[PDB]
Amino acid sequence: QLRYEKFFFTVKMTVRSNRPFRTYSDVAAAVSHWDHMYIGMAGKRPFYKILAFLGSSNLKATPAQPEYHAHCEGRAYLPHRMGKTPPMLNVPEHFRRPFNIGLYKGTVELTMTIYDDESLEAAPMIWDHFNSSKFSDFREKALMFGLIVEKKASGAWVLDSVSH
Repeated sequence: QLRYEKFFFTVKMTVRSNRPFRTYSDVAAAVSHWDHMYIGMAGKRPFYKILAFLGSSNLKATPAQPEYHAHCEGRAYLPHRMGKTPPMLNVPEHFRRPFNIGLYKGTVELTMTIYDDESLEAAPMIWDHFNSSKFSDFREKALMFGLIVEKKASGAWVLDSVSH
């Protein structure tokens, strides 16, 4: 049941916090609120989770109240075992929710797009966009977003399933 979904993706993220996050763990805890009362395309949720995770890894504090931004775009393959994925249309969805994780509270705003790519031309593995994927603990970080990843034979991470 192992598959490789090829897709185009765009993720625009803005995180607003009362104070600067001290660790990536804080950033992940906040960004993972993006799909609280989720009403987006069910079939796309696993992928959006990945994109939110990716965006969170590339958030940068706006030059010179703290605000963070990330914008990531491209094509990639995703190895997973969630079964055949329903067709994915190029229809942008928006997710704007609040978060309160202790010392930090604010909001996360994500506009994402993901739709099937048939280009059949060389496309990198989504995981390769994650610098943190080169370590075994990438597992723990992915789980912060409700993602269960595992590395099969010959390395390479595979999205086994969503935790919920």
